[PDB]
Amino acid sequence: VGALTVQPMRSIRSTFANLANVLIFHDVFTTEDKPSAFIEYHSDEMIV
Amino acid sequence: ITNARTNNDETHATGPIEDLNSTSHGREPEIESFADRAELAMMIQGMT
Repeated sequence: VGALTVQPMRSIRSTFANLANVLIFHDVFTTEDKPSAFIEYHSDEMIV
Repeated sequence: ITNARTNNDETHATGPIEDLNSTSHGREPEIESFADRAELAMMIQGMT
C-alpha cells in the first residue's frame, strides 16, 4: 500500500562506485577587451 | 584710424584662418633656419 505514488520513481541502482576519478583539461590562452591594434593613424595640422 | 611707431613685433593682426585663401589671420611661424654668414669684406677666408 505504501509504494506506487503519483510522483515518478527510480530504479534499483546498486552501489559499488567502481574506482571513479576526474581529469581536468586546461588550455593556455586568455582574453582581453580593448582592440589594442598594431598600426594606428596619427595626425598633425599645418595652421597654428 | 590710429597709429603706432612699432616695429619689434606685429601684435596687430589676429584671427583664425578660414580658408587657404584667407588674408586676415594672425601669424604663423616659419622654417627654423641657421646662420649662413658670409660677409664681403676684402680678403675674408674660407670657413667651409
